[PDB]
Amino acid sequence: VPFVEDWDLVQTLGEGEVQLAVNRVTEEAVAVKIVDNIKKEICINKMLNHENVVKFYGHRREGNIQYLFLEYCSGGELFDRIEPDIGMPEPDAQRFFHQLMAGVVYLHGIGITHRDIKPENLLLDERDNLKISDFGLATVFRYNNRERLLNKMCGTLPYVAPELLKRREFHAEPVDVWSCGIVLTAMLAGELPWDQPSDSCQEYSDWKEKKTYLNPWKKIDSAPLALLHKILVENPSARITIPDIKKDRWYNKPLKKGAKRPRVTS
Ligand SMILES: COC(=O)Cc1ccc2c(c1)NC(=O)c1ccc(-c3cncn3C)cc1N2
Repeated sequence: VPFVEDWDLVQTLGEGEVQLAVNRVTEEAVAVKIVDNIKKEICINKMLNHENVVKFYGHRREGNIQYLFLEYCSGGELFDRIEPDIGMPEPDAQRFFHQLMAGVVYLHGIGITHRDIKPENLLLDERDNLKISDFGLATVFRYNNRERLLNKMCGTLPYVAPELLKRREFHAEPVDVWSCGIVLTAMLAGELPWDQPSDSCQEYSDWKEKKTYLNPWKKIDSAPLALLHKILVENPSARITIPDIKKDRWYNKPLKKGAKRPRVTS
């Protein structure tokens, strides 16, 4: 069928750059990442197949410029669903957190750590389904069933686990669990608890001193706050694992009604 391989770039999604591409014949919308770390991003993306992970369709190398064809998420970033200093309704945050856990369980199960979980990297499709995005900082932490301890410092300071700043080596999975707890905090309070998780940071000191009468903790209900108390644990070996997050009382609390299906009366 002619012209089916032709895509028109209609708008910038990010600044290399990301463009929204529309098929000339079928009008299918895809996201194209234009990159002038890249070899590893394509390699990790070729391993991914999950409903809460941005799908990789393929790539083209036109000289030195790499084109990555990715699943288009029309709802944009989770970041823009968070009202500053307020957050979002607790049932919405719970549903987003469930979808985030399913995606992170999937990645860890195939031995991949994202290493930069934050709301800017959590995209929403047309039905508000969360998708983990950008594998440019991602790495393999388990290969041939042998875990590899990490030592590279990466991510975003408000979302990084304290062991990345204090220890030479650290396990990959508790790092991702910690950043999911900062995401949960941001969704429930609409603010980040500290600039970085260090003893020099007063906000982080207050948290370890259990001063939950201060912001952002004062805005959060006791049931999700008890979960955050188990995630935002300084010692990564004492920190709650995802199988145990799935048994938490708030995680399993019925809060949200399903999609508003059309209905008539009489
Ligand atoms: C509220 O805004 C909207 O409704 C439009 C909008 C804005 C930003 C993004 C997207 C859609 N959707 C993507 O699929 C998308 C795809 C890729 C990227 C991206 C950004 N940095 C790396 N990557 C892979 C960003 C995206 N975000």
